[PDB]
Amino acid sequence: MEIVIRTGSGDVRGSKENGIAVFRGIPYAEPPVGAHRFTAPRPPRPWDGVRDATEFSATAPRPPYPEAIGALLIERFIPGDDYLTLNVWTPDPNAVGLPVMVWIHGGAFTNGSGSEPVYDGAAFARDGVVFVSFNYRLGIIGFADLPDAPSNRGLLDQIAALEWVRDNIARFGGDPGNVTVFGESAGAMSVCTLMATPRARGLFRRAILQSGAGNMAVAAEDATTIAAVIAHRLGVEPTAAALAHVPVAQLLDVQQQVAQEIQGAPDPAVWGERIAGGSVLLPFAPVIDGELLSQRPAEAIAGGAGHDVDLLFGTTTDLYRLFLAPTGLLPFITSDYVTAHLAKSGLDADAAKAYTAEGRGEEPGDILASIITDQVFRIPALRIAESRVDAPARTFGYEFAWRTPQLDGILGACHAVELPFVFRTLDRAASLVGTNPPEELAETVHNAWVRFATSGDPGWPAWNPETRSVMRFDHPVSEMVTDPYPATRALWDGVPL
Ligand SMILES: O=C(OCCO)c1ccc(C(=O)OCCO)cc1
Repeated sequence: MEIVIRTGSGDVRGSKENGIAVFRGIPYAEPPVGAHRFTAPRPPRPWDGVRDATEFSATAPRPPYPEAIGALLIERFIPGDDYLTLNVWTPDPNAVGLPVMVWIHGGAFTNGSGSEPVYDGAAFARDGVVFVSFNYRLGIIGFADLPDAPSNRGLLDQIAALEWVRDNIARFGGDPGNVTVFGESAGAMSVCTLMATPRARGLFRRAILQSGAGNMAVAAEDATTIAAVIAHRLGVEPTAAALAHVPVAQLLDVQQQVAQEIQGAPDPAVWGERIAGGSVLLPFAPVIDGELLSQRPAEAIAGGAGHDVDLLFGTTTDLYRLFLAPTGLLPFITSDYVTAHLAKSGLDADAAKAYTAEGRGEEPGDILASIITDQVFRIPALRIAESRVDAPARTFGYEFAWRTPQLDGILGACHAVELPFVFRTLDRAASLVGTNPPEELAETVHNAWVRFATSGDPGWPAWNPETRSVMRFDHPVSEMVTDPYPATRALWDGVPL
């Protein structure tokens, strides 16, 4: 059972059970406590002897998901301060040059962890892939911009963990030259951010963007506003020097309140006109700080960032229904609301018709959901694929179309449902995908992910702007499709950002 591997910071003890060596809670950065909430991740103190790497470590401080989301997306909080840790699954640490997959969890930069059961790496290890997951700093601590703190610590954490992988994964049987980094949404947007970040150079050879693209950044001045509001509500200065002492429950509380206010209609008196106008999608997304992130990841990618990196990208067909549907309130959304929403992107009311004509929404709420799926995920994802037309690296796309049965099927192929199929952790995600999700689909998606990590090819035709081909994952039939939803797609050609 017990298996001991040398890391850069000293020896770790995992456990091999059934030809899988599992290491949990390998620290890649010192506990980011107090002032170190907001410092660059520090190499862990290089211990002598054997540190236990058998239990998942603490996870980053996060608020609960909203009641709606949270019933579907059941997080596993692990208390503690020492959460800048990573987990490795390998079939054999003595293996030569196994594909390494580094998982960057999503959760809108405020939630999630590497260690959520659904992100279990065993299924990747069983297929000859070294799997790495890890926690990175979230929310205020991870990403709120402060004048006296390096920006985007959660991003610096991701780099640190990817650098850990670079420096250590060979001792867990992995090829540091064959690292596929992958993430869901905020994790995928992170990947996009990393492609745009000098400090991530060469840290991954391939990327799987699962329902996340290069549009999730906060302008510096909006991050400054967010930090200021956070601070005013904490009765302290908008500085790391101040926030280093706020009890995390009060950080999270104010953080949570910022998240909801930005998710809703932000008061312009509180937030300024930009943020009230919607300049901020996610308020704790990486800040365009100028150094780590000189520009929005989409523009960097449009200019060739990550073009040397093989890309498997995709979205869930009904992604945003996760956020609009599970409270039973989709039917109350109105056409004029969709029209006003369309108008924010300079689209006329009748753009909604294209959604209806393409099976993407009978009622306004259905359309809004699809519109938002397009605006924040599918079109940004496609803009990345389009930017890579001349990239030396390969681009493959997918659409996760399997509709979850939960809540009478109201969710469709909503956000996150592809996670347990990717990880073959379907029995850990029944709150989201129900009790009897098709395991064949899990095998299919997972093997494609394994194939992509292994060779840069998921096993289906490459995505190009000619045919815009993607693997439409569903059950019983996952089959290639071409240029899915072209009319709604063509709606966004001139839409800013
Ligand atoms: O809709 C989103 O942002 C637009 C704001 O209006 C959104 C972004 C990221 C995530 C995420 O990281 O989900 C992964 C959960 O495992 C979820 C939702």
